[PDB]
Amino acid sequence: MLLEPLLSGDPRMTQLAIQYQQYNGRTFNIIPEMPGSVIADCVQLTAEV
Amino acid sequence: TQSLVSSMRGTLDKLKLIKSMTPMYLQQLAPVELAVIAPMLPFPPFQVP
Repeated sequence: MLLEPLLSGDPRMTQLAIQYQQYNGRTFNIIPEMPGSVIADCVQLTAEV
Repeated sequence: TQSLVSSMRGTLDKLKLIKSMTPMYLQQLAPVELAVIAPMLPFPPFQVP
């Protein structure tokens, strides 16, 4: 499996994050920074040509 | 005898965020279809407010 967890939903608005909550109501969030991808950049380069 | 809060909440979230397009169909296309076939019926519509 690869990307199957993400295709079980609308892929037009995708994001990734995680959180957990305490009993008193406080929450903590983690939003990972999206790194670059060489394949997507190369695809866009082909589009310009 | 066992805690089911985590599993109960997970199931409810999946139903809330399902990729069903019936609600958008009923709101946009279904009224148009009903309006088109209405003047052609042998028994014309009879409604109360």
